[PDB]
Amino acid sequence: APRITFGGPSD
Amino acid sequence: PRITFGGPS
Amino acid sequence: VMEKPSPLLVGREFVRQYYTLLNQAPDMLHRFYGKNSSYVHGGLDSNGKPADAVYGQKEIHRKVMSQNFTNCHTKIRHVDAHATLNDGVVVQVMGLLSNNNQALRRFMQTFVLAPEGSVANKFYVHNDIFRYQDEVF
Amino acid sequence: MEKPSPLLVGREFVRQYYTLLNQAPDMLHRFYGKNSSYVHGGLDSNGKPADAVYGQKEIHRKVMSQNFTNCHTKIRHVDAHATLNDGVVVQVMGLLSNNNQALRRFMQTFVLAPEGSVANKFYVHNDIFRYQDEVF
Repeated sequence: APRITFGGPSD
Repeated sequence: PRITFGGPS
Repeated sequence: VMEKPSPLLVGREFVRQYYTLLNQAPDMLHRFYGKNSSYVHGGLDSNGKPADAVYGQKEIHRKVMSQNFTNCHTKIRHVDAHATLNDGVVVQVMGLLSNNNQALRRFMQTFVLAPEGSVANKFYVHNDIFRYQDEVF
Repeated sequence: MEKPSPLLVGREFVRQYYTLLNQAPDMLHRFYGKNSSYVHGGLDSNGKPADAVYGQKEIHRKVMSQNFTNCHTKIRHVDAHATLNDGVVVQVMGLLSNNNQALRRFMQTFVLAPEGSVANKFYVHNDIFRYQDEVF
């Protein structure tokens, strides 16, 4: 494989 | 508090 | 079963995405952060020292929009990224930033990127410390 | 008393670290562990800034090869925040001179991790130092 992504956990 | 530093050796 | 990415690759890719987002949609920047993320971006208190830090996605968004990022331009001159606790990546960025077509100002930034947890090879910003040199030196 | 603030940990570390760098850099390796990363500036042969070394023994070798002599430090700002696993991330900005040469501005990044066997004891997991004149 998966590409590297960025973002919060949405919790 | 007492703050110290050093590796786990 | 794939491999975990190198820290340099994660840090470089994150620096790219971070500063392009800062230039293109700064109101989106808060999406990088989690509930327990710390954020400071320079600033000087009135007759006081450098500014303090806010925590969590909502306060970070509030601070970012109060900073009024417009046509932000960033020249990156150095990036370090190293593996750190629990598969994190510590990143040190040295560069120049200009906001609202104003002065190109030298800065240092420290990021701590942590695995988001639910999506493989996804990272969020746990710590974001930014300081302009001209507010310190 | 209670659990120390990340700022207290960071400030106490900055004091101890640069004091030891001045008085006995030969003992500085004691700050690190087996997985610790270390880079302290440097411009590689005909190119970019230098790379980093790992482990306390290799870190000691690097520190020895840097020949820290009468190191002088003027710290101008310290940031310290809680990070993963009760660790502390420290951003230092200051001036550093070696061998009684002129002071040079620098930016340092530390990750301090709980040593795990003594309460309120930390070790340096990451040490990223850079002279800005080598970069700008």
